[PDB]
Amino acid sequence: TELVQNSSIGEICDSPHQILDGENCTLIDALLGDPQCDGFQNKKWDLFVERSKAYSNCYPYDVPDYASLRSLVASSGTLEFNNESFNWNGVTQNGTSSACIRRSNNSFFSRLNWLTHLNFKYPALNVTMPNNEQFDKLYIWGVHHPVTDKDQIFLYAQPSGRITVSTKRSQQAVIPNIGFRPRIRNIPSRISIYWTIVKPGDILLINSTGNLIAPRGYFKIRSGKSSIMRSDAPIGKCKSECITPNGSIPNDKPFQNVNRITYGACPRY
Amino acid sequence: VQLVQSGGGLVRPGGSLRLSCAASGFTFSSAWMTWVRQAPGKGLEWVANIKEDGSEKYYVDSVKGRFSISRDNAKNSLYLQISSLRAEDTAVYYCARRFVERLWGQSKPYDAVDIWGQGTMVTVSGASTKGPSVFPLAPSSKSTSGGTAALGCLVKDYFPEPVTVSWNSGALTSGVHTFPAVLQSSGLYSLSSVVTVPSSSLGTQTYICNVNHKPSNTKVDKRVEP
Amino acid sequence: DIQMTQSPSSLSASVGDRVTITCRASQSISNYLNWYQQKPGKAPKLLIYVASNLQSGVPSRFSGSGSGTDFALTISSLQPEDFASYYCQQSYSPVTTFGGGTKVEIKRTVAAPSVFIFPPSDEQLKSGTASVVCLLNNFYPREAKVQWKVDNALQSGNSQESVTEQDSKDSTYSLSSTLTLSKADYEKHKVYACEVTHQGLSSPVTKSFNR
Ligand SMILES: *[C@@H]1O[C@H](CO)[C@@H](O[C@@H]2O[C@H](CO)[C@@H](O[C@@H]3O[C@H](CO)[C@@H](O)[C@H](O)[C@@H]3O)[C@H](O)[C@H]2NC(C)=O)[C@H](O)[C@H]1NC(C)=O
Ligand SMILES: *[C@@H]1O[C@H](CO)[C@@H](O[C@@H]2O[C@H](CO)[C@@H](O[C@@H]3O[C@H](CO)[C@@H](O)[C@H](O)[C@@H]3O)[C@H](O)[C@H]2NC(C)=O)[C@H](O)[C@H]1NC(C)=O
Ligand SMILES: *[C@@H]1O[C@H](CO)[C@@H](O)[C@H](O)[C@H]1NC(C)=O
Repeated sequence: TELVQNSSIGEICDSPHQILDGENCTLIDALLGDPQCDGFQNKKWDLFVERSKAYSNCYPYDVPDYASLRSLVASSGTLEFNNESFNWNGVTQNGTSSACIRRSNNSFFSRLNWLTHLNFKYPALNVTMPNNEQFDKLYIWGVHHPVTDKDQIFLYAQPSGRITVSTKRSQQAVIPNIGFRPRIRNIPSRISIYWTIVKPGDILLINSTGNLIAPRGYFKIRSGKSSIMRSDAPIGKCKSECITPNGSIPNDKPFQNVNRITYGACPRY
Repeated sequence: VQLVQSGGGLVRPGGSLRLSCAASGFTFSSAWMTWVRQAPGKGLEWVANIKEDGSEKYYVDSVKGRFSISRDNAKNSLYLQISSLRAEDTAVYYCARRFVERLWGQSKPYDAVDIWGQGTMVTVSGASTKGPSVFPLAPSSKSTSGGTAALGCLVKDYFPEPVTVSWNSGALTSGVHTFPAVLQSSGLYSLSSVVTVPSSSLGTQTYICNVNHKPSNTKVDKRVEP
Repeated sequence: DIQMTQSPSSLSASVGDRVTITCRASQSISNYLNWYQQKPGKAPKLLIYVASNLQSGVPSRFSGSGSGTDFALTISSLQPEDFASYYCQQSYSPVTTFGGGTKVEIKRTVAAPSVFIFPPSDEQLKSGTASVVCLLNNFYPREAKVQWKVDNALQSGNSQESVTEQDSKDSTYSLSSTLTLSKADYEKHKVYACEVTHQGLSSPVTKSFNR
């Protein structure tokens, strides 16, 4: 008696559950398109393991609602991205920066489009996207916060940018905050990443007079079985139904004093 | 853009004093604001935090119940009420704009100073204010080397220092050494400011140091003459 | 709640050396570190944000690193204008404290001093006080001794001296020792000498004066 399976193998088994190791990448960096995370595009997982050594190496960005985005993206278990063609007439696309490097060249997030002025005219943008697919879509966009009024004017030809992302159930409006703020990766400007769920039969509406980090499409979202886990335990070649941040564990004994965080069929401590 | 302070000086221990810090060049009502001090010759020390809305206030443990930070968002000014002054409160209290934000959707946000003021001296002791007696340093013979001469002004017997010495209203600047104040046994301070000029331009070039002592309303313009 | 410890308190390196400053604390802070630089007698300057990110006007030779509890500020090629007291800020919830400073000195070239003596002014001698000033200009190392001699008699307990913070250009130091005597005690003598001892001088130099 008193058998609670008090030991772990120290590693995580890649079977039967399809394990995906983020390594130097977090879920959000691979979600956005950080150059170092380009190998993660359109890839599926049953469990996604974030590492403590992960870091960002693109443009400094914040995600205000970081927890729910990270959870619900991992719940669907897929990074499958479907490019959509928005009608961005009158603006300049494919904005690049020096802090975000692809293949020895300046670039930006792979799934985001950084819109600037076209011949110093940045018109009032009104794009409507229908989503007639039988499934909830996930759109990811952002708001650029220039450091000075000079950059605001040189980037968008508009002193007071405004952004309104709307659906038939929600409406999101963001105002950029220009300010003298320190550098991050040698960049004083910053971006705030936001998301919007578009249910089937509901049209996506986006109004933006400036500072719009435009989306390039959507992700397939669903409250599935897959999940995410923070763990530094290496991924090994073995088979185990139960997985914890401390490693994989046999599910034979009824309880488990290893870790309150488990994935799969586990003995419920 | 920068900040400006005022409200510092000598106060008897146990007395009160009010520091003000006016702001300009940014949105004041949307940034955390701080007070930071350093004793003469010592390191820097945090004192107070105040939130953008003036709701959450944080103090270093040695000043709780004695200091009170405040701010006015309609205007652009900080305040640091300072009561029950102790001798170990003698320091140059700076004014920073330490803001904070999340950098990758983090639980707790990363902070740092936004900029610094210049700081006002807040000395505390049972003492009396008196202005300095500025005396010249004659660049006479044997006080001049073969190639270059040297002169200055002695600023002796004066209390709480912030003291300012300039040469010829700010014309002569290159090659000036304003020495830090030394507290002499009489409880008064004393420093000197020197400058090296060519050993050939002495009988035709006029040299006047401009000493100004704010706490005593004393500004003197003394001619340093060989 | 959470306190730091900087190492070392003060140091000395040469031009072009690689100097590092250690900055440790109690809890595990991870990225929540910032580095500062006080140009002598001035306000602090933002140096590094979040352990490693450099800022505006920060030369390329500076670099910060670390995570958790062990952090390092590194200068890859030390320079004359890097003379400053460096501080490292902790981004805890209240910014409790931030480390006691690290004072760096360029410390090079071993330059010899120049000495000048100054009599008390005529206007001061009427007020009943005499002040004899002696100047040590543009010397290095720090260490130097000023000796006052009244009628060739050693003087102690009646003189005071100050040293300028290190110059950002030629990097030397400057010192001014002042002797103060009452006008009644002053006129009892004639020969007042300033004896200066320093490494760059092969023998102590004495600037003197009469009356
Ligand atoms: C993850 O991020 C790091 C941090 O920038 C990348 O730089 C590489 O970091 C490793 C860490 O030790 C350096 O050493 C390497 O270690 C691995 C593991 O033992 C070893 O197999 C390699 O042969 C190498 O010694 C490495 O010099 C450094 N730079 C590189 C690899 O260009 C790293 O590339 C990122 N990816 C991985 C898989 O670490
Ligand atoms: C902005 O940057 C994106 C980055 O993906 C560009 O999208 C990709 O551009 C390449 C151009 O080499 C496209 O490849 C080829 O495009 C030609 C049309 O000129 C087409 O005939 C070929 O069959 C082939 O597709 C690629 O399709 C396109 N999309 C993806 C997902 O790679 C984009 O072109 C850049 N410019 C603009 C205005 O968006
Ligand atoms: C968005 O843009 C359209 C097109 O100009 C406009 O009719 C509408 O009022 C704007 N705002 C919202 C909330 O739809």
